[PDB]
Amino acid sequence: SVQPNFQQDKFLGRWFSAGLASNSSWLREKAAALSMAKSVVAPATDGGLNLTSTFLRKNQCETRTMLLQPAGSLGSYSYRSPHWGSTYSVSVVETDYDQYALLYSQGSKGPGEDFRMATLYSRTQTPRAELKEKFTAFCKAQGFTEDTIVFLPQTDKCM
Repeated sequence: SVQPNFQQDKFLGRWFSAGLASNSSWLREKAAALSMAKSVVAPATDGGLNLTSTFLRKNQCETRTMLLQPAGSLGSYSYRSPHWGSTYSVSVVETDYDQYALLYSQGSKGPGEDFRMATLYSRTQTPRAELKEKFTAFCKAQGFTEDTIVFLPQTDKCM
């Protein structure tokens, strides 16, 4: 399930990781104990995307980069994780490009095959009420119970 007629160039740039829902209790715990700064979506070679996440961990600014390769329909990507020895599909399910994107990720190969995550990307660091509701409803249609949805703490300290 992808955004119809997905335009990758319009998806680029600065986003904020504003909420998530996952079936990993470990991941929800870690994320909520962090403060999120901007994410940057940039082009990689062969039509890929470089996703760079910045966050505050013990008042230290840190960054992680993920290489996403196009895979399947326009708007869908695959991510090979060295650390988890697994591959994950990541799809932009719904975006208006200018305000929000709803992402859905799940394992496709390896031990992480069962992993599932919904992500709210927002162009603003604090998403409006209606955007928060849109994300919660999306999480529920993806089969996440309400207590597995987390709106992530944000910081302006790594900008």
